Amino acid sequence: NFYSVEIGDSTFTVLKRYQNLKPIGSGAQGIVCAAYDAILERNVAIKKLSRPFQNQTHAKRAYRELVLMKCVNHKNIIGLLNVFTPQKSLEEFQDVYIVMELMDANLCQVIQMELDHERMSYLLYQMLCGIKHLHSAGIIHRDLKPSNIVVKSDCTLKILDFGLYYRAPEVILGMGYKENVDIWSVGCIMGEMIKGGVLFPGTDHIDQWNKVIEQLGTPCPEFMKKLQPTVRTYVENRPKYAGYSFEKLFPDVLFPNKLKASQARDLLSKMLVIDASKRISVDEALQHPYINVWYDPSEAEAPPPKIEEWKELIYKEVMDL
Amino acid sequence: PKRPTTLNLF
Repeated sequence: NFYSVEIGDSTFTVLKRYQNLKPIGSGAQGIVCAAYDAILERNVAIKKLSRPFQNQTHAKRAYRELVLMKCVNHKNIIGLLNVFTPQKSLEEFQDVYIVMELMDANLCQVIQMELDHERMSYLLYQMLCGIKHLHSAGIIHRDLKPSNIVVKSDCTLKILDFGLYYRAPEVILGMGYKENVDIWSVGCIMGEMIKGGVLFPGTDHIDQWNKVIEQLGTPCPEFMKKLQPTVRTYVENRPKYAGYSFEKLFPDVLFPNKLKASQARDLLSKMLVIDASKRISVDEALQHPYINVWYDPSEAEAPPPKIEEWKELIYKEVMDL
Repeated sequence: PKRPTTLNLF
């Protein structure tokens, strides 16, 4: 029924339908292999959870990923294709394998490429749709970035994971956030495509913070009040940072067509707002005239998704196929 | 407006 392949120092015991495994990842989550699906006849991604339950900490994350991956369903989000265990019983239950869609690359390089407004605004359109579905499911990523967004040669895009320089101020700082926390990231990723390099490069969360302020300008006093005592002192001790105009930050020397270059800037001007309360929302971003051209209600507004005890919960989740 | 059918990853 199953078979075993040795990849690195771990043993991948998976369904015989999957072959040509090759490790393409290895983080906290676990090990990810690229593999050929002989039944669907397509390339998939097999993820073997690392220590599913070797501590109440891991189990909840494992239970977290499984449940979400199940209900969550959109084209602009990594699609689940299978979840299986090589173990015959709950007693022996030890490994969790999640098969998902396999994409061609993330936006780490395509961002430093040359995209026309079509490809530019389209990829972004698709980000907004996936992020919105995530949101309409109570999931607020908070950690979107180039290596987080995956794409295909046919110009389609998807969000890789449900998350938790591209972080929003609310996040860099110990502040509370809302759903538009992810618009900042979109604002960052969009801007980096036009620039060609990371918008706000910070050697550390403090420097990072300085780059942004110096660039966009210091926020209004109403925001400063909403700041922790210690950090508020820090900002009030620096020179007056007025930021620059988006025409200076984003000069026409980067855009190809008079209307579209201005629109992309106007949009950037509403996503890169320090004060989260004056920052554009996804719905508004999807309606913006630079993004709205690809708008489709079926995409942009698709209906929402939905101890030793953790071993059973997970197992039960996995056994529901 | 037709949607891009390709993106050059290379």
